[PDB]
Parts: sequence; C-alpha cells; structure tokens
Amino acid sequence: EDAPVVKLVNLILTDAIKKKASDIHIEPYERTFRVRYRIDGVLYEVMKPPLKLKNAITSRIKIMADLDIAERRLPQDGRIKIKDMDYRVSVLPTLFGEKVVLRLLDKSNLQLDMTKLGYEPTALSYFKEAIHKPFGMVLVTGPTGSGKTVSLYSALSELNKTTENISTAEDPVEFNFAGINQVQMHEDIGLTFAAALRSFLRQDPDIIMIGEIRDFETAEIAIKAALTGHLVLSTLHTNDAPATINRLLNMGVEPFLVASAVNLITAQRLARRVCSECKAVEEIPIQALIDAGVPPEEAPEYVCFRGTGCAKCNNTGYKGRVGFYQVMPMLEEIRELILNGANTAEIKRESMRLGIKTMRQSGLTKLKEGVTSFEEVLRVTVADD
Amino acid sequence: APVVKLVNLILTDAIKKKASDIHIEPYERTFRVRYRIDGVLYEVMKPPLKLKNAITSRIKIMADLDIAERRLPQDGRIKIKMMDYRVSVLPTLFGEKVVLRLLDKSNLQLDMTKLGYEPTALSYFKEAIHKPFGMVLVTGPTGSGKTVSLYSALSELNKTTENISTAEDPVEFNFAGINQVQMHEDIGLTFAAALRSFLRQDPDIIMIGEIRDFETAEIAIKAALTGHLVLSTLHTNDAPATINRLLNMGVEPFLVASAVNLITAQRLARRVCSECKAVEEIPIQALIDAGVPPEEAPEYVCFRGTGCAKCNNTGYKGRVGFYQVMPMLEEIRELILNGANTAEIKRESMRLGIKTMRQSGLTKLKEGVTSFEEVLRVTVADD
Amino acid sequence: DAPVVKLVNLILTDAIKKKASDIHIEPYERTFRVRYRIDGVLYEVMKPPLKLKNAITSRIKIMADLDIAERRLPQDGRIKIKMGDMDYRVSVLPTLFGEKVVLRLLDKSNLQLDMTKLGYEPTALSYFKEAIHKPFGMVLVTGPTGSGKTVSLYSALSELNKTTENISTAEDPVEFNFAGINQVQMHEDIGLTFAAALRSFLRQDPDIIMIGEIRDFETAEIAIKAALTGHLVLSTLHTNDAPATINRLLNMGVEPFLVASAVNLITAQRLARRVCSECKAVEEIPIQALIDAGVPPEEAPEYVCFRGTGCAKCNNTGYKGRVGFYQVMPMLEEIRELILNGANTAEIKRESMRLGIKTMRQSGLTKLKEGVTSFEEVLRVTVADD
Ligand SMILES: [Zn+2]
Ligand SMILES: [Zn+2]
Ligand SMILES: [Zn+2]
Repeated sequence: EDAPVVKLVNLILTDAIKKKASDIHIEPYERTFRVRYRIDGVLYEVMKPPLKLKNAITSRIKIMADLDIAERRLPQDGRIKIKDMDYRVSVLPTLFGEKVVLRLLDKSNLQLDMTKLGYEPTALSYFKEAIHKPFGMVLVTGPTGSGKTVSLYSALSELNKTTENISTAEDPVEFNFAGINQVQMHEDIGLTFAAALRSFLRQDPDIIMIGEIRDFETAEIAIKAALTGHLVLSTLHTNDAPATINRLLNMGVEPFLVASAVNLITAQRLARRVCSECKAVEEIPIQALIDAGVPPEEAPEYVCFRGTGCAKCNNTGYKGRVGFYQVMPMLEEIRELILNGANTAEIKRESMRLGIKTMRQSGLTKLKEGVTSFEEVLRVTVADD
Repeated sequence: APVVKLVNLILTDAIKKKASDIHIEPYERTFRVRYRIDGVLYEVMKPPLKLKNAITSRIKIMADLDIAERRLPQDGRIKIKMMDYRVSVLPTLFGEKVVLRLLDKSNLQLDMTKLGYEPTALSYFKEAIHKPFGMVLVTGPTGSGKTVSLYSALSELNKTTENISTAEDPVEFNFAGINQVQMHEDIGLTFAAALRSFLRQDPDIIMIGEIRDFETAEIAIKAALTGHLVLSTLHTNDAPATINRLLNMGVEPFLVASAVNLITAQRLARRVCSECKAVEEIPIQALIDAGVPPEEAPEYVCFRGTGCAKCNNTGYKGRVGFYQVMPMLEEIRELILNGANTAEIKRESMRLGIKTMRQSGLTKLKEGVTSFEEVLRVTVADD
Repeated sequence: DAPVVKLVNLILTDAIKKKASDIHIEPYERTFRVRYRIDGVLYEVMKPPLKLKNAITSRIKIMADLDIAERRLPQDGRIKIKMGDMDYRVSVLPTLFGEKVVLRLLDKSNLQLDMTKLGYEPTALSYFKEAIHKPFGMVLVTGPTGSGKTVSLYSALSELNKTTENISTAEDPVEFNFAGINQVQMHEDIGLTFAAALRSFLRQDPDIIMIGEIRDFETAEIAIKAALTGHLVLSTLHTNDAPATINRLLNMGVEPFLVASAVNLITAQRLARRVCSECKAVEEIPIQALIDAGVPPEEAPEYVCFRGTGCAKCNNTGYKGRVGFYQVMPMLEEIRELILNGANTAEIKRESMRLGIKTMRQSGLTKLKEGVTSFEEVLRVTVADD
C-alpha cells in the first residue's frame, strides 16, 4: 500500500532501544492502530500509524522472522537479529488483523554479574556456593516479572564453561546464549518441560535449567535429576522461600527427596526505584519503621525518600526497578524441620534464626541505602511478625 | 392487520416492555407471541393462524435468510432504525418458530458498581481483580449475567498500561484497546492454542471465555500461577462446587489452592416494581426456614408488586443479582489440600462471613428490592 | 554429501581413537561445534562449517533409522559400527537453532550372564528359574530402557542354551552375538518385522523363542499363541510394574484367558545405584520415614541405613555400582482368577503382595537393609506400596 515501510519498521525497533524499552506491542483495531513500548513494566502509546500500512508492517516483520505471510488466522513465533541486536517475535490473530509483540534482547542492558544485581553480601555468598556445587537443585522462586530468570542467566554465565553440557527448557526461550543448548517449549506437539527434561537425561548433561516447575510430573523428574548427579536450576511461584518447601510437598513429592536434593531456595521480587531527579524526603515516624520491622537502634539513621513526580520519571516518581532477595540455603537445621513435618511459619523462623534475611529485610536495606520508597517496600513484601 | 406493521409492532412493543427475547410460536391450533421479561415468558399476542407463514417469512426477509428453505433451521440478524436483534428460525412440526434476542449494547452496564454487589462482596471482588496474578472464576448458568460481571472486570482493568488479551467462543463485546481472539477449533484455534500464544507475547491480564475441559483448565491455572491475571467462567451451582468441579476435571489440588484468587457465583432474580410496591405479610416461620435469623425476622419488611402499568402487571421491573463471592482464603486452601468435599467448604466459607446466594438474596429482600417468592424461586436453602 | 559423510566418519572415528565416552554435536545461531567427553570432561574437538549443521545431523538420523522429516521434537535411536565393535545410543534434541545430536558409548564390558549374580533375591530367583525351565509358556521381563531387562533376558537364555533346544530370537537390534542361538535382526524397511520373523519361527521346528519387545498387538497376539502351542516365549515390555503389564496386554486386545493360560511369569525391574564400599557411612534415618516407606515397624529400628560420604573411588558421588530391584510375579491361580473376573491393576498388586510377591519398593528396602543402597535411592527409583 506504500513504499517507505522499511524506514518505518526500522524506526520502531531502533527507537525502542534508545528508549530502553523491554517490549514492543503493535496493535491493530477496527478504527485505530497503535504501537506501545513497555518501559519498566508500563506500556506507553508511542505511535498511531495509518491503517493502510498495517499489513505492510506485519508482513515486513514476518519476512524478517521467516513467518508465513499467508497465515493470518493462527499464531506464529520467530526471531529477528539486526545490526548485533536480536528480537523475539510473537504474532497473534487479533479480531482486526495480527498483533505483533517484539521483546528487546540487548545484552548491553542486561546484567549478568551477580555482584551488580543488588544481592546483599551475606546472602550472595550462599547463592554462589550452591550454583558452584557439582550437583543438587537450586530454586529461584517468584512470579513472572520478578527478575528470577536474570538470577538464573547470571548463574549460567558464571558456569558456562566449555567443559560442561548446559541444557535449557523455557517457555519461551528469551536470550540466545552461546554454548548453551536452549529448547523452547511447544505443548501442542508434546514438547513439555517433562519431555525435554526426560530427553535431557538422554543427552549426557551436566547442568539443566528448567523455566518453571508447574506440575508434579516435572517436579519429580527435576528432583531425581538433581539426585543422579546433575545441577538442576528452576523456578516456582511461591510467596517466600520457606513456602517453597511445602509447595513441593503439596505437589506430592516425598519430603526426604526434597531435603537431600535441594541445595538452595532463592526468593525475590522487583520494586520500583526512586527517580534520582524529583527525589524528596518523607518524614516517616520511627514507630512506623519499627512496626514495619526496622531494628529500633537503626530506626533514626533511616532517611526515607520518595519521588514527587517529574518529567524524567513520567510523573511516576520511579525509574528503574530494584530487587528484594531472600537466599535460604538448605542448612542442616532446615532439613530436620522438613522431616519433622514442619509448617511454613516454623521454617521461616529458624531461617531467620540462622541469619537468613527475608525479602522485607532486604527491602529495608534498599530503603536505607535510599533507592526505594517506604510504600514500595510495604506494597511488595510482607512484614515478618 | 397489516403484516409489515405488525412485525414492527411486535418488535417495538418488546422494546417498550424492556423484553430480552421474543418468541413467535406456531402450533397445530394456536399461534402466539411471547416476550421474555425479567427471565419469565408471558403470552403477549394470539394472532390469527393465517398469518403464521406471513410473519415468519417477513422476518426472514428482514434478516436476509433463505426464504425457499422452511424445513431446516436458519440464523441471522436484524438492525432497525431507532437496536439490533439476533434471529433464529426452527422448523417446528406446524410451521417455523422464530426467536429474536435483543442486543442492547448501548444501554449495557460495564461497571461493577452498577451490578448490585453487596459492599463486603464487592470489596473482595475488587481486591482480587487488582491483584497482580491469580485466577478469578465467575460461575453461574446461562442467563445469569456472569458474562456481564466478567466484562465489568475487564472494563475496570482496561488501562493503557496493561496488555489485556482475550479468547472467546464467540466474541460478545467488541472492545477497543483489548486484543480479542475469536476461537476457531476447526482450524486448530482452541482456547488452549490461543492461551499458549498469550504467554509468549508479554501479557498482563488474560480473559478466557469459559473453562470447559481439563486441557483448558490445567493450562489456564498454570498460567495464572506463573504470575499472570486470568479471568474465566464455569457452569457450576455455587462457588464451592467450582473447586470440586476443577478437581473432578483432573486438576492437581495445589494449583486450585495456590492459583485461584476468587470464585464468584450468581443468579438473577426479578426486582419488584417501584410503583405498585406493597408490603406482604410473610409468616415469620417462613423467614426462619428460609434462613433468616429469628432475632431479625420481625424487622424484615417483605414486599410484593400489586400489578400496575409500568410493571406490565407482572409486579416486577428489571432484575437484581444474588452474588456469592468466595475469596480463596487461607482456611479454604487448607480444606482443598485435606481433600474436603463441597459441603464442608461451603460451611467454612459461611463461617468466615462469605454470604451464600440465599443469604445475599435475603439481603435484597430486606432492602425491599425482591419478593420473598423470588428468593425461594431462584435459590436453595443452606442445609 | 561428499564432505559431510567424510566429516561424519571423522567425528565417529576420532571419537573411537580418542577413547571418548560421549559425542556432542552442537549447533548454535552463528557457531557449530563437536565436543567429545573424555574421562567425564568435554573438549572442543571440531568447528565444522556452519552450512553443514543441518546436513550432518540428518545423515546421522538416517544412520539411526530416525524420522528426518521431524526436526521439532526429540528422538532417540541406536548405531552399530562394527570392528574386530562399538555401538552407540543416539539422542536428538530440538535446540532453538536446529537439532542437537548426542552419542553415548555402550561397550557392555562388564556383562553378567549368571542369574545368581544379578542381585535377584533367593525367593525371587526360584520363581524365575521355575518359569523359564517350564517346557512352554510366556515369560515377560518388563521395565524401562536402561533397567537391565535385556540383561536379565539374555542371562535366562544362557541357562537354557543347551544343544538339545532350538532357540531362535528376533531383536531390533540384536545385542549380543550368541553361539547356538539363532538370532534374527529386524529390518522394518524390507518387511522383516517381529511378526514376520515370529511367523517363520513356527515353520522352524522351534523350542525357545525370544522377542526383543512386544510393542504391538500383531506381535503380542502371535507370541501368546506360540506359548500355548508348546513353545517357550520370552519378551519385554515397557510398563511400570508387573501387575500393570497384565492390563497392558489386555488393553492391546488380548483375550484374558489367553493371558491367564499362556503367561507363566512377569518380571519387572529397575536399577539403583550401589553405595561405595569405601566411603560408606551409616546414616541415622528417622524411623517414621521407614514405616511410611513401607517397612513393617516391628523390624524397622534394626535397619542400619548407609550412604556414601564421597571418596576417590566413587568420584565423590557416594556411589559405585548398580543394584537391581526386582518384582517377579508368577501367574498363580489367584491372579489367574482375578484376570478372568476383570480385576484392575491395584487388586492384582494387592493379591500378589498377599501371596508374598515382593514389590520393587519392598525388594529395594531389602537391599537397603543389606546395606548396598541408600534410602534416597530407594525413594528415587521405586513407588510406595499404598
Ligand atoms: Zn522523577
Ligand atoms: Zn408495577
Ligand atoms: Zn566412595
């Protein structure tokens, strides 16, 4: 329908990099057509192109990704690599044409260094200890969008030596890693996690990464792989790390296997980072900090900040995101609790007895260093009564 | 009586009477027209039988339906000058029966505040919809407004900062800014098919028309556990049964416990006419057996409609909703893992202050919006 | 094909010369490599040209009789390259950027053909020897791949390999070249299926017949009919436990009285790791866990559970050898009666346990008591007995 589509498409992808966007959404509707950038978890409408180019745009992208242009009724998935910048494409048949989703994959703005992820010193020591063990299971819990896969990616980079077979099963595979054998799931064809995980055992493996353990079938296989002499990395969506014990048991797993096989259970969430420009002090009462869980001796030296709202923060008061981490090694004391039928709260206490900081405590540490607001800590975490 | 005018008459009269569906029914010795008003069919007209074929054919002409085929069923639509209709013709033994369903998207409420939730219930409903993940199931039978409650949730979340994706069979409301996918199983576009694609496209909120099978249920729940917000419906009696429906389908129990945030259940009841509103002497023993606590039985003021022009002598004008909103509370999660049956769960929910549909119905009765008969008609006592 | 077959041949030959244990053919977005596992560590060996990534893997799939039109889901097969030999098990895995192929060496150097040395418990072995030395009937040895089921099968043939008996065999592929055993290797492309070879055996004045695996109704039906005619039939299936193997055959379409009359025994087995004899350490396992594992409480405290600490001999794994957990279920009158009354799997499992047929879990707990395997290894490999 027109000719300078390639200049338009190139702009939409490039501008997304300049804006440090994480995802691109190209959405056609009956009378409107829009482009949205997801930046720090929030979608902003960027472009409202003319509808005559909607089919020109999608087809230009589909050829870039080796997708069937005649198929506008079923969803398609491919990849795009541009000059050294690759994208992940997903096409979906909206009511009025195909919706396109591109996720930005630039390592340049991806941190693969555990030191730079905001782990506290004591916790990070436990995290490195478990991933460098020669076998066992390491679980990084959290929901989607909590940075949990970034913790995994940084671990694989530390382990990605040419002497070890690292296999990977994700839904979907995001970052193409060199020397790492990544498998994207496809449930319609029978390529489930268990299917790849069973195939991995037939693949002379050393390290195995699983996107998430969602059902008993996958859990059993993943644990037994960690027992057979393999390093198993995976995620679950649990509230805190102590609950991940009774999550696996509620799935139907025998407890003695959980005690023997799990080496570590990380739990983390992402919180908004205050804008460095409209940064304003908030006089929070000391009893409010104590009721939040701050040790009283350190309550006065706290200087709680917040963003007023400016242009740079798009009036959100926040810019980047920041992580609250809980790193709970499977200490001898925790193993005994699992076998005596301990509940979640009982495990939570003994972990804190042994100096295992909760996500709330990690948040109060970020608050003290002045990167997050008091509201954002209470929003994301739960107090440790 | 002219046929074209009469057809327009039966369609317009249905609008004035706020009817939802029109039934044009030929039989061996009679011919009648019925309006669906507040869920109940009333005989409206008894035209002469000679016009049975004239009327149905006129409607088919209005609907662009094959007039040469009177032996097989046909389906179409009508849009007139003011209001669109959905038409279905069915070959009865004695002529064609025609059904028109009124499609009132213009006067359609897509705001949870206008749905008649009681304050406590609405608080739980809002709490669960604004959570960053989890499943919300809106149960009820066909014609219970459950799809209206579902869309009301989407409208509440429909901000430009969130990717709301949707899979329906068929799509009901064409929504702007909502990425809607209409199902097509013959080409392989099932709920499971679209739902798998949604995860690969950076979603925030997902709506699934209905959970009909294990395949869709398992996938939808696992997606809601992964950290996405999933909305769907089922056809179950109350909210507690929706738990053992999912479990009887084959879902692993921890998923039902961990992933579901809330289960709504609803029925529709007639609303008493505001004009012929008369108090009705209901015996107190009847109220206590209905579930009224005896201490509060005298202060109930039971109403009924006498019959006026505005209520079309029905005594009722418009509908009112009886809702049961059961958040997946820590206590109920515990029951699921201990293999509790449905009746046990209903008890613990009621212990924790989750009004049943009967209890919600009696609340509208006390507020003077429903008749006592309409409570007993629609719900079942809690024994 | 000219440079790919040369390259394919190089990858297999160099792997033999370099005494590799596993071969890794790895495609990536812009790179392509082959790694050999030598003494547990992978070394980068070759960096072939990227144009050949799909050509090489596909040729190997042909060498393994693998569907080459299917490049999306994983596949597994075998390769036998002969000498004066070395066979491999191949696995294809659909990476994001093509198919990854892995070859594992199967040298079978330590091969036991003495039923006594397989770790069968005494009561079990007696039941097993009884059925194979019966003059006819069927004996099924079930289990997953890598459970020694074919080793138990061959060990049975060695006990029967006398010069008075016509032993014919149909395998896909033939494993061990046995003297005096008439071995027929399957060749599906030319019509040499199990059923095809099985039919010819009846025309061959047979005594004992071994079939690699009963995977199909055609094969199952005839093999059963052969065991009724007065021939000894040995085969395998991939089933969870011995009682379910009955309802496996029944779901295939076999009439139940045939299963009752023709089956003499159904073995089921799984392999578990053997604790290292050098770093062997006693482990205080809680008693309630043992009772819940299925140990009768009266004998539970006297259990002395071991595990490996980690030494040089065990490569710090704590384990060395393999150990077998066996379930041997003779077709006793009680089980035949259940089969004829349409009993389900759980009922048969119960009645076998009433009749003293130790399950794989129960057999595992005995090896645990004898101090050859760990408690974790019992739970990993077996299933609790309700
Ligand atoms: Zn700012
Ligand atoms: Zn009235
Ligand atoms: Zn050792």
